[PDB]
Amino acid sequence: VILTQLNEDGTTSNYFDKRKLKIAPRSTLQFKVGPPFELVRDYCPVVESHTGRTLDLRIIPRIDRGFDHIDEEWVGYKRNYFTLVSTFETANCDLDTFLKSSFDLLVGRLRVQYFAIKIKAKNDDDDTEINLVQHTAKRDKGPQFCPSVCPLVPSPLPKHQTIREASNVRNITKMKKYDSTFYLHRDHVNYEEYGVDSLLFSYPEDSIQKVARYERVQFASSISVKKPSQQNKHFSLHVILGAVVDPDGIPYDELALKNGSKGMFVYLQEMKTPPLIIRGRSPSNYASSQ
DNA sequence: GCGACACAATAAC
DNA sequence: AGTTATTGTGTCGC
Repeated sequence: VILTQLNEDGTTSNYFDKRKLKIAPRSTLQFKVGPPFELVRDYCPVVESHTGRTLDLRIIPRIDRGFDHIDEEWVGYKRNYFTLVSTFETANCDLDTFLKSSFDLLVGRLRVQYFAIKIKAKNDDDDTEINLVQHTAKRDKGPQFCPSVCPLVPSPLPKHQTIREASNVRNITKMKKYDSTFYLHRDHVNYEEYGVDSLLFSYPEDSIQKVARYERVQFASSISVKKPSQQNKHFSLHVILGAVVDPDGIPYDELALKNGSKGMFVYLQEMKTPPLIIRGRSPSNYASSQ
């Protein structure tokens, strides 16, 4: 009924089929590590301004809620939240040096303003994009939005337990204790240590995330989860690391920039999950039906 | 099959 | 040692 796997940090992931077993909404059993991600490809090279050294980049993503491993499939529920977190790392550059440096795209050099992550959902069989929606904790009593592009600086990915612990914090004292895990406050650095051209100072806002945390995410309510044959559709979640540049023939999305003008999110690397099954609202997907 | 509202279990405090 | 928050899901009604 419950299959248990040990996570990297010693917590457990407890996989169960909601067709057979109903567990409380806030049970720790709802938190579990989802499918592993795989490299799709690398795109535009990034080099340091003077040294010319190529920046080695790696997305570090994890799903922490919403997916179960059931008979060799990864299964989510349309009605329910998932959590997808990601950082990135730069194997050949420590953070403190990285923030003081400047970087160009090798396309022919475009200056990188900042690094960012976005997520997408796709039909894994035909590459069609599928809309994602997010809620606040207030859900229907608050706004709905689509996942946004998240400026980030490189950081290790927090342990599964840390994401759990930080999922619904309001208390100021606890917020302070997790602050350094999730944010860099540029307004707190010594500005005298940085050149005008430094990467840190081309980030759009003073509060800079170290971790992209997409919580309370769902596939759009209008998604069809079955093919016409009644076979399950296969979906995939994608994480894309990009460099944002000033647009003043390679893969990129347009981006509503800080100063209002046109911006360019130039793809650097992309990872995705293996195929995912999503169970719809049908009564037969729930243990209540039995 | 979807938007909306309802209920209720365990976290958060 | 209480109250309020969050979220899986039951149900309504079109």
